[PDB]
Amino acid sequence: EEPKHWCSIVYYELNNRVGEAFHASSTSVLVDGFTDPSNNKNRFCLGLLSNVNRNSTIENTRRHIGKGVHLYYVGGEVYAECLSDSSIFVQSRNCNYHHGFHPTTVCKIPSGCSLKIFNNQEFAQLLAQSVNHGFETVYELTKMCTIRMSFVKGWGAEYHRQDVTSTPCWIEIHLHGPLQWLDKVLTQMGSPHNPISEVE
Amino acid sequence: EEPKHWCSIVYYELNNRVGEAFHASSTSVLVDGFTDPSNNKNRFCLGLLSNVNRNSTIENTRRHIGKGVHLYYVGGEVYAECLSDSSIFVQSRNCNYHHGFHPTTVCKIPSGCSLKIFNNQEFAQLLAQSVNHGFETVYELTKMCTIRMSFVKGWGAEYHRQDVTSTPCWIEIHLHGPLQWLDKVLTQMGSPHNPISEVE
Amino acid sequence: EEPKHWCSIVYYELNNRVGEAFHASSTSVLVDGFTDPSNNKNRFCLGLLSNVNRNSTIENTRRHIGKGVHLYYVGGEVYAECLSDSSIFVQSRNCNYHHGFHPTTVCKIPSGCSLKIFNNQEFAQLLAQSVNHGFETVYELTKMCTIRMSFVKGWGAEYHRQDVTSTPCWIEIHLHGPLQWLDKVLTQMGSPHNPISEVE
Amino acid sequence: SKVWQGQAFHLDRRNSPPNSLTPCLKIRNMFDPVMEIGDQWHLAIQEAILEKCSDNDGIVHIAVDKNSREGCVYVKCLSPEYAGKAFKALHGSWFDGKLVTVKYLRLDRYHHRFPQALTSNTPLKPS
Amino acid sequence: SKVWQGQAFHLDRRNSPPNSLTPCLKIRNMFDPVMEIGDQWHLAIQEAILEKCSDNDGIVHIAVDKNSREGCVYVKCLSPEYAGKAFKALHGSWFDGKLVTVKYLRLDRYHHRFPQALTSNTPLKPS
Amino acid sequence: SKVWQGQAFHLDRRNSPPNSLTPCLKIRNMFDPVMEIGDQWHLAIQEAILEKCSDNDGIVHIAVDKNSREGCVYVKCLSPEYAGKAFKALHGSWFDGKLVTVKYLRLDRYHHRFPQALTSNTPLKPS
Repeated sequence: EEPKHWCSIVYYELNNRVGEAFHASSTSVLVDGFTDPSNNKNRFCLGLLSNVNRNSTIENTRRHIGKGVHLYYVGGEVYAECLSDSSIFVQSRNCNYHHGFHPTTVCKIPSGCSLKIFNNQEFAQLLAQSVNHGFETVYELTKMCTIRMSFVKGWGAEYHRQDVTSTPCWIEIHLHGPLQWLDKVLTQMGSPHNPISEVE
Repeated sequence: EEPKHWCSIVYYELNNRVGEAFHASSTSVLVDGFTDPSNNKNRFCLGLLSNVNRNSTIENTRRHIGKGVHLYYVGGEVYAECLSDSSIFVQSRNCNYHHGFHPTTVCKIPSGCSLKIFNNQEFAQLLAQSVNHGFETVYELTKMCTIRMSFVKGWGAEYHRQDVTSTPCWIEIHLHGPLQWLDKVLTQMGSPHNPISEVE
Repeated sequence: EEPKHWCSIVYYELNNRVGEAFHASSTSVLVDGFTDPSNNKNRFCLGLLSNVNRNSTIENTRRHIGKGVHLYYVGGEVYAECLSDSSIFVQSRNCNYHHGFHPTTVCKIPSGCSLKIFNNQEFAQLLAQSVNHGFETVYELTKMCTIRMSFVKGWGAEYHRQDVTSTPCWIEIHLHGPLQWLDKVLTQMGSPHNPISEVE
Repeated sequence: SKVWQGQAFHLDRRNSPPNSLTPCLKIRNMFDPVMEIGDQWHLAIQEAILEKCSDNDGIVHIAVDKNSREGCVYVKCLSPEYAGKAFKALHGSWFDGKLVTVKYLRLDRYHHRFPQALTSNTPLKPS
Repeated sequence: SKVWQGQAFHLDRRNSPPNSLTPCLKIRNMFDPVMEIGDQWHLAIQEAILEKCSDNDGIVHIAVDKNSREGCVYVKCLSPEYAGKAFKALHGSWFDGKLVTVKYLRLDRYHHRFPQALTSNTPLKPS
Repeated sequence: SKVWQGQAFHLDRRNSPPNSLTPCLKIRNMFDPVMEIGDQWHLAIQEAILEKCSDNDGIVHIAVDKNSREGCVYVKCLSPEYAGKAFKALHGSWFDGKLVTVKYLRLDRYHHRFPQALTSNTPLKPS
């Protein structure tokens, strides 16, 4: 079954959310650093967004986003194509699970390269296998429905910026398809058999 | 007269707003901890929402939201029905005014219980009586058009968490009906006869 | 060419964003301090908005917003008309460029006065002249597509509040027309011929 | 189901019991008569009140209203101190998923509706 | 109504008066001729300028343009110092709800349009 | 165009090369046979692998699959140490805009498909 929007995107600068959320209305969405303010079709423009906590480091990185990233959803798969002149850095648990990479791995996509960052069938298969492992195992799959990604600046093990919140320009993508399918399993597994106080 | 949406809801974690606002499109809205990302009908799902300042305490509370709360608006009244396995904690000035409770009172709704948390006619009656008491008295009624409510963890006089901003998972509800009726009175009372500097 | 909405507005209290963004659907938009919650036509009401960091100073200023400001867009020009009983303080680079004022100048609009705060043709003319000065010169024009404005309290050179983020109640306006026209020039100028590291 | 589920808040400080000078109470939101079947269902309502007031040795007359949809049950006590003790036990408490509230009623009007309550003076207790 | 309402900003530092080397000014945005009635309305415009320039003992000729919708009034002074003093009083000030701006005009062209202004040399004052 | 563009991440610590006990590799995502023309195009694919493995003196047999759309090329080495050295050079690297991955293959099955590879033992090098 298909969702109203196949993904929604949110833009951050360091640890601060910037601008309104973007909701995709076509299979192709462009996240660039220009200034067209219609965020209701295929283009998510970041150049027009204001941030009262912006600094010189963030400002210089936004100047190099350029054409940015082309995210599209064709044939049950999601791709990231780096149209920018600078690289982008994607962390996708579903992509990492596919290639045997460590789940926390950040993949550098150099300018001009494309990477398959999600596969619907693999998630749906992982979801079905996860049901027999308990509620916590299926609830952990929520983490797989998000993809975080930064412009220009890298993050992860090799870089001084360990967390994506240390990068000056990044976005977070929510894959509504997987979230919908996960929801219909989570609502039929009940709740954890654990206690929680109301005072502590 | 009836508003486009009878309420809008906003979700917080401690002192941070999380996610986009929810706008009701039916008389029944569900706020639960699952992951369906369509926030344009009857379900407001919190499990899919990200927060870069989330910690272990908040994360454990979200696991126990479960089916959450059922808010519905039938026959000029608003109800809160606790579908969660853990309790919810509602603060409703209009509800408190009805029963003679202190205006700041927080009401524990145990799992399976329902509470009437607003009555339109009582507000409209209070509004008409308030007009003869001055602008400030009517402007104070703005506070009555919001209902704050937390999941799992209590707050108020008895609890170490004095303010709702100390609870890990809470929402704030805006009742658009009352706000609309209050607006048409506030705009016909002028302004306060007070001074304000432009320098201090 | 005309945009879907001619402007969008965002409300701040000190350094905190408050409420959802407002998108104009008519040539006339009213930003006042009352409580009508329909932010999908001509009225942007600030009285109903919550802020967990609000203090006594901000609260007293909101009481004096009153009828607020009337922003309208007729004949390729934008006007600010101060309907409030207290003054408003507008900073508009396009307005400053017109009269020879310093680009950072904040203009006090006393109660009852109107000021022309944007002219489309002047911007379009400045855009065409800017293309022959390089990418950076045209990208600087992004700053001209926003107008910041505070209620009651002044800011700028004369006031202790140097930045608008020191005022308790202000809004930021994004002019979608200019942003659209600037976008179609920025996307045809390429990118700056500068380097940026991925590690620093 | 038909169980007590604690209190919505603690009756102290800002929500202190009024301790009115009457021995008569009206208890609210305890049932819906159109959702009860037979004519034995009021006994479970009377017993539920005594179970929640097991400590109280002062309730003497109890009457369940089987017609009002408010779900009211009336109680009279020996002294206002006993009536206040029952107020603290019931007001703001959760029964069968609904919030119970208590109101004081004037003593003259109570006997007018329930004349049987004058002789009723032996304390009532749960089973 | 037809009142002065302060200045939009203070003319100092970054918005300093140019002090041009001319005694001639063009004052802008002071009225709309199509919203004035009769032919006595210009006196209130001339007096409003002198009331705002009550300190200035150097205005000698004042002319209101009753045709331009720009709402212009022309003034000539004795020396550029007097013209700068009138600039500071008017530029950036609020009159009848609109923002007044001032521009310097060349001296040769001023006399070409208003030849009467040569002999006009006595200072003008409010009533 | 047909250029190497670094690696998607560094193969160390959490993504360490397995160093399997085989000398045989399958290299992936290197081309699309339907977007190649002529029958000389495989030489550029073989040379690109040797250019990226210029240090490796242990590749002995290289075979490009011109039918699979997976874009596979098979390589056999002298010892598993040489095969691991080629793994580090290729796995996670960017070629012609696509991400190359490497998989180990069993030695018995490799010879079954490429029987020519037994005698192929002289090292291969770029031009």
